[PDB]
Amino acid sequence: NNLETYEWYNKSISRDKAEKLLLDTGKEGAFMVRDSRTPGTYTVSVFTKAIISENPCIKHYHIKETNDSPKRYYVAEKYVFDSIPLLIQYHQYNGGGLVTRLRYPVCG
Repeated sequence: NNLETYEWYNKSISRDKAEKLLLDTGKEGAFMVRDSRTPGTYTVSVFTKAIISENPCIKHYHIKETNDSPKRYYVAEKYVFDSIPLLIQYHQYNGGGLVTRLRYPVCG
């Protein structure tokens, strides 16, 4: 379930690389993900060209897990899903409440 198939998912990735890798794209709301640990939560690298100080903008959103039914993973005590793709899917549309949610998943 490494979602190693989502334009946004990035395995073995690090918060440091996803920014650089995401920055390479230059998308507004670029979205990426990186596996972590714990209950099995995944990381989400979201970046959107916009940072007078240091642009573009790349944020790392981790998918928290909450033994639900399924409502397990989530990033903001907002909406917890049974997987990053879904959790990403909802962030790819719903519009979450971050830089710009899954505006555009980015993978390296």
